[PDB]
Amino acid sequence: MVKHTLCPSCSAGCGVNIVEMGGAPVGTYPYRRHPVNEGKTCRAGRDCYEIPLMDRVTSPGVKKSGKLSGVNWDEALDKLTELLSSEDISILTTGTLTNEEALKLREIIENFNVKKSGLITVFPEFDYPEIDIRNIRDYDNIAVIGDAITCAPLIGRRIFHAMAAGAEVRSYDRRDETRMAVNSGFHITFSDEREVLNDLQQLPGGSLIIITPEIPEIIGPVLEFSSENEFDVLPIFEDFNTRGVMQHLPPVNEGEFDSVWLIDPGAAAEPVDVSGKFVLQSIRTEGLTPDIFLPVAAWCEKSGSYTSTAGYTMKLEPALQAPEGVLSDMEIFERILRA
Amino acid sequence: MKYLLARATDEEIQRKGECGGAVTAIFKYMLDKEVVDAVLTLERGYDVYDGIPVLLEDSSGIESTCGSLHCAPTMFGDLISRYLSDMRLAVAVKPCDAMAIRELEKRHQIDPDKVYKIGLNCGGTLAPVSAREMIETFYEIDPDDVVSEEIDRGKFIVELRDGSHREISIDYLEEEGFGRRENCQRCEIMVPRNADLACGNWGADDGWTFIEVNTERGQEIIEGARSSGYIEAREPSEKMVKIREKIENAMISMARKFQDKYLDEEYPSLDEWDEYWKRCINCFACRDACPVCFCRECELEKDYLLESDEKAPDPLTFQGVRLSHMGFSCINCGQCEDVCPMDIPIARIYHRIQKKYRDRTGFTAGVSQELPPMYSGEKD
Amino acid sequence: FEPKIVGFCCNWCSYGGADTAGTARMQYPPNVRIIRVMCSGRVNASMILKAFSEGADGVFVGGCHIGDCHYDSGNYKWKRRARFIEDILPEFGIDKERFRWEWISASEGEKFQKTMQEFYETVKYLGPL
Amino acid sequence: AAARAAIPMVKGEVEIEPIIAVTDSDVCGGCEVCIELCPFGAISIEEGHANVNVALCKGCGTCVAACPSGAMDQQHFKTEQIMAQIEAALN
Ligand code: SF4
Ligand code: SF4
Ligand code: SF4
Ligand code: SF4
Ligand code: SF4
Ligand code: SF4
Ligand code: SF4
Ligand code: FES
Repeated sequence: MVKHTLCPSCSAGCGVNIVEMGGAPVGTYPYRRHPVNEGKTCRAGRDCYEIPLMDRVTSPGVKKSGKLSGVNWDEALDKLTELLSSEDISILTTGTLTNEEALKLREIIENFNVKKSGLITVFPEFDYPEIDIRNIRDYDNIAVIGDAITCAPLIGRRIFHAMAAGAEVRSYDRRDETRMAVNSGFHITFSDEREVLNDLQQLPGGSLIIITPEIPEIIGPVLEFSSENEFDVLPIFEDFNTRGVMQHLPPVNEGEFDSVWLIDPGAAAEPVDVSGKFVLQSIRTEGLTPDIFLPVAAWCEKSGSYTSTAGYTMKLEPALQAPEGVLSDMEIFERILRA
Repeated sequence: MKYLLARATDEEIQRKGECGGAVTAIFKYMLDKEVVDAVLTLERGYDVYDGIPVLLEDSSGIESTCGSLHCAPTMFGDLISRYLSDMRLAVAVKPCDAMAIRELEKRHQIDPDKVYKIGLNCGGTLAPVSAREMIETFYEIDPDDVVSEEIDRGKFIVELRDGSHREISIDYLEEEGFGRRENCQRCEIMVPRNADLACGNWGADDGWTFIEVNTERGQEIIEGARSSGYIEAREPSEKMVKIREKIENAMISMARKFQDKYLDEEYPSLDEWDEYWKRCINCFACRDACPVCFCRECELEKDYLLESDEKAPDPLTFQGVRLSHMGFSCINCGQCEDVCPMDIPIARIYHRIQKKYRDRTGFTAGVSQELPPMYSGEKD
Repeated sequence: FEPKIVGFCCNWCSYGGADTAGTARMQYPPNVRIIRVMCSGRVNASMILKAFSEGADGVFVGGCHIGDCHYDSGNYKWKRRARFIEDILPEFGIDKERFRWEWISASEGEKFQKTMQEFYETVKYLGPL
Repeated sequence: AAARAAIPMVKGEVEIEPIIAVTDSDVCGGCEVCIELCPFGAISIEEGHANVNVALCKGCGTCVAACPSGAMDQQHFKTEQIMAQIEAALN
C-alpha cells in the first residue's frame, strides 16, 4: 500500500511514499525518514504519483503507413537491431535511467560502435565535489546563479538554513524578481557575463557556487573560474539522475542528429529535432509520432540506483508493478546485445 | 465496566506487545471474528525511526505491527477519509487521530457506524531525523543500535540493543530544541476519550494495558474479545485509577504552560511573521497534510485567491482564508508544520486562533460531536 | 491620507438605512463603497480578507437588527463570522478597529450617517495599512 | 383591499425570483454544514450531494457563504461576482 520511492520531478533527491490501492497508485504519503527532505515536498513531489497512469503507452509500436500500430516485442527489437547495425544511429539519453542501466547503455554504445551519443545536459563534464546539502549552511559565502529555489525547492530550503546560519548569499540572474532575487542577501541582474565573474573574484576560498541551468553560457566560464581559486560547485541538473547517468555517459556535444534513439524513461526529454529516424523508448508517446516506440517501466516500477545533484545515491525497489507488456530499459539493452 | 486491565491471551502478542498487547489482541479478534473488514495500524520500516501505515485484511502475522513508535507522528484520519471511507474498519488512533476522525465524521466524510476506534494514550511524538540527531548528540550513541523509546518518567528513554537503557530529561532536551514536536508539547488531550476505547499504560501494571471504555461499541468490542478468549481482563485497583488521573492532570497542566510559552510569550512578532511569510512557495503542503482540509476542490486555488506569480503569496488570501475556513476546527496535530518545505511555524498561529475561538464559544475541535457554533442553525 | 473603505450591506435593512440617509440628505465622507447582498448572512471572511489584501484600509458590514432579518436567521450567522474575523485580523497586522460591523435598520439613516462618519475618522487616524 | 387582493387572483400567476442556491455535485463533498443553516430547510442530501429545493429556498445566501469548497453558489450573487466587485472597488 505505502511504499518508499524517489521523486522524479527535479534533481533534488527528495523521498516520497506512494499509496497504492489494488495495484494502482492512488496517493502520496510523507517520507519523514528521508534525509534530503525529511518528508517535506513541493507540489510536484506530491503529484508524482499520477505519472505512472497518465497517458501510459504499454505496447510496442512500429510506425505503419503514417501512424503507429501495435506490434510484439520481438518484431520491434528486430527493426531496431538492424537499424543499429546498418544505419548511422546516435543514442541520446536523459538523466532518467538507473545507474546500472546507464552502464549497460555505455556497453551497447561501444558494442555497436556509435560515434555520436551521450546524455542530454547543458552542463559539461566536471569534477563536481560530493556535497551534502545538509552542509550547505556551513559555507560562509554562497554565490547562487539562477533561481535555485524554483529549480529545486528543497535545496533552496538549505540555502535559507544557511542564511539563518550567518552566511552571506549573493544571487545572479537575468531577472530581478525571482525567488532567490527576493530572498537573497544581495541580488545582481547582470547583462554581461563578466559582471558576475568580477564579483566572484571577491569570494573567499572554499566558497559555494550553486549554479542552475537557467543560464547555459555562464556554466563554462563559472566552472573554469571555480576550478581555479578552489570553489565547491553544486549544479542543479535537469533530471533526477543526470549525475548518475553522467558518471558513465558523457554529455552529448554533437548537433547533427539523424536516426536518433532517444531513451527517456522519465518522459523528461525536451522536443529534439530529428533529421532522420526517431526511435523513442519512454513511458508515454504523447508529443509527436516516433518511427519506433518501446514502452518501458516507470521510474518507480524499476529496481536500481539514482544519484541526485548533490551526489546522494539512493537504491530503490519497485514501488508499483510494471503494467503488462512493458519492459525495463535493462531488459531492452540485454536483449539487443543478445540479438 | 468503565475501566479494565487487559492483555492478550496469546503469548507472542504479549511478548512483542508494548504493554501486554491488548490492542493487537483486540484487532486479531476483530479480524478473526469478522467485526470489521480490515485494520489500519503502523508497522516499522528498516528502523524504529521509519513508521509506515499498513492495512491488514487478515490477522496472520499481525504481531509485526505491535509496539509503540514515538518517532512516527502519523495521521490516519485523512487516509480513512480518502481511501477507506467505504469499508468496515478498526483503527488505532492517538488522540489527534481521533480528533481528526471526529472532525471528519461530523462532516460526513467518515461513517461513524463503519469505523471502530481503539485509541491509544499519547504523551507526544518526535520527528525521526531530529530524534536520530538528538540521540547522536546528547546520548553519545549511534542512532542505530536503538530499538525502542519511551517517555514515562518525564525522561526520554532509549533502549539499546544489548538491553541497556539511557534516559535524559525530556525537559532538558526540549529546552535545547529537541524532544517532542512543539504541537505535542502544547497538546491538551492525552487520553483519547473521543475513541471507542482508550488504551494506555498510566494506570497499568507491567505486562498489562489500562483500557477505559468510552462507548457501548467499545463495550461490545471488549466483551466479544473476552468471550472469544483473545484478551484476559480484570479490574484496576481504584488506587491506580487516581494515579492515572493525577498523571493526566499534571500532563494537562504542562500542556497549558507550554501553550502559554509558545502561543503568547515566545510567539513570533509581526516582523518575524513577515520574514516567515516571505518564504512561502505556495506548495500547499500544509493544506494537503491538514486532516480538516478535505475538500475535493480548494478555494485557495481559485483565480481570485491563488497567487499566480512565482513569489511568496500574500498571507492574508492564503493563511487567513484557510483560518476562516477551518481554524475553529484545528486540532493542533502539527501536520501542516511537519511538511512545510520552508520551515514556517503554521501550527502556532492556527492553534492560537482555535484557542481564541474555543475560549469565546466553548467549542473544542475533535472532541465535541456537534459542529462548531459557526454552523448552528438556531438563533443562539 | 484618504483611507479606502469597502462596505457590505444587506438589501433589506442596512442598504435601506443607507438609502434613508441619502433621501434625508445626511452628509458623510465619500470614502466608503457599498456592495449589496441580500442578507448579511451572505458575507464571509474571504470577502473581508480579499478587501484588505486588495488595498482597503477599512471594511464595514451592515445588517438587520437581531430578530429583524428578512431571512430570519442570517444576521446571526454573520455575527458569528464577524467575531471570528475580528479574532483573525490582528494576527496579520490589521487592527480590529479597521473592521466594523453594525446593525442598521431600513429607517435608521441618521445612525448610518454617524457610523460612516465615525468609521472614516477612526480609519483615517489609524493611517495607511 | 378587496380590489387589490382581487388583482393577483385574477392574474392567476406570480413570478418567483431565481436568486437561489445551486450545488455543484462534482465539487460537493456532502459535508452537510449547509443544511442546518437554511431556516426554511431547503437543503437536503441526495446521493451524497447537497440538493436545494427551489420552492423552499428564499435566496439569503447563508449556505453559500458557509460552504468552504465553494460547491454551493447563489444565482445572481456568485462568489466570483462579489470578488470582482471587491477588486474593482479598490482598483
Ligand atoms: S524539490 Fe524536487 S525532488 Fe523534492 S519534491 Fe520538489 S520536485 Fe520533487
Ligand atoms: S498532538 Fe497530541 S495526540 Fe497527537 S501525537 Fe502530539 S501529543 Fe499525541
Ligand atoms: S491546521 Fe495544522 S495543526 Fe491545525 S488541524 Fe490542520 S494540520 Fe493540524
Ligand atoms: S482551505 Fe478551505 S476550501 Fe481549501 S481544503 Fe481547507 S477548508 Fe477546504
Ligand atoms: S507548506 Fe509552507 S511553503 Fe508550502 S504553501 Fe504551506 S506555508 Fe507555504
Ligand atoms: S457545505 Fe458545500 S460541500 Fe458541504 S454539503 Fe453543502 S454544498 Fe456540499
Ligand atoms: S440561500 Fe438561504 S434559503 Fe436558500 S438554501 Fe441557502 S440558506 Fe437556505
Ligand atoms: S436580511 Fe439584512 S441581515 Fe438578513
